[PDB]
Amino acid sequence: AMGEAPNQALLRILKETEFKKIKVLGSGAFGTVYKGLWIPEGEKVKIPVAIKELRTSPKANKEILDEAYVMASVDNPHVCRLLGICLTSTVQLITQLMPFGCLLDYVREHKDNIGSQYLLNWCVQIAKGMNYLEDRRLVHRDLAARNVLVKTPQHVKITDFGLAKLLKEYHAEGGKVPIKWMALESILHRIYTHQSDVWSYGVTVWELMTFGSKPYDGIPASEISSILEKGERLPQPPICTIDVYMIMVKCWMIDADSRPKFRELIIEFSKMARDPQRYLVIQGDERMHLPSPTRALMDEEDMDDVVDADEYLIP
Ligand SMILES: */C(=C\C(=O)N1CCC[C@]1(C)C#Cc1cnccc1[C@H]1NC2=C(C(=O)NCC2)[C@@H]1Nc1cccc(Cl)c1OC)CN(C)C
Ligand SMILES: [Cl-]
Ligand SMILES: [Cl-]
Repeated sequence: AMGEAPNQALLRILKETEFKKIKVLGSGAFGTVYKGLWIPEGEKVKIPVAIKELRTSPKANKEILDEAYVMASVDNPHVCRLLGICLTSTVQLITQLMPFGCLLDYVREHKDNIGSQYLLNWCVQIAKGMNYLEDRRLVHRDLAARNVLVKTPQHVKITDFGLAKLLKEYHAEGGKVPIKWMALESILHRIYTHQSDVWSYGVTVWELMTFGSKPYDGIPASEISSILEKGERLPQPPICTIDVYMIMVKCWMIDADSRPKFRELIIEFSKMARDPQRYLVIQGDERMHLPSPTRALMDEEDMDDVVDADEYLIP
């Protein structure tokens, strides 16, 4: 009779003249991502930003604006926030720059310097961001270590709302979908719920614990549903104690309602984060230390007025 409550999120249209120092950061199936500085006019601030483009066409602009709709409607420290959009021939999305990139690249590049505390804290933070999306009735549908960004080694956020839907279940209609992160009911019946996102969370945690191994490496996507139906799962990572591996296996149960809830994953990983060497066995753990605020990436002329997007709020 009333469906859902009104979505009073604000969508900010940002002037192209407010952006300086645009440089390409990287490209892929997600499109092209640039870095830059957003200098809102009449305000003495310089905000480091990332700008995404689907690498002009009508269908591309509709898809980027659905992602803008979802991201403008989310406000959580562990979820990427849309700062606004820029209306060039192709619509661009503006968000906070995450200078350490994605967690998939990060764990591969720094695998010898990552301790148990960081890994278990990232699990807590990803579960917090996903629990927030569940409170907002959003099913992400593309949770993976490539879609978790690193603001600092101590603070990660979930990104890429290209497949996200506002749901008891959601039913997809074709398109390319990442099979190796999907729950079995999603591969077979296109059923997507917060509990199918829990399965993707399990795979994401396995990616972190294996320092960026490819799930089911060398196995074609077409053979994954058969492997899962036979009861096969991703193997126990060498650093994982049975306590951590059991949590991953619970995420991959056939019965979606038997899987943990994101709020329970926050609790379990938070208890483990209090004594991280009891739960992850890493050769040379806790001597290693990754960077923290307490910004070389910035040019000297910008340093004084630089403000991170997390400290730039608007009424
Ligand atoms: C991931 C690597 C990775 O993402 N990299 C490494 C090279 C630079 C690039 C492409 C980046 C970035 C970046 C930086 N700051 C903030 C956001 C992003 C950004 N990266 C990705 C995003 C995404 O949506 N999909 C996946 C890659 C992402 N998001 C952005 C960017 C701009 C605006 C918006 Cl609103 C936003 O989020 C929607 C490793 N993978 C290649 C495996
Ligand atoms: Cl993929
Ligand atoms: Cl890869």
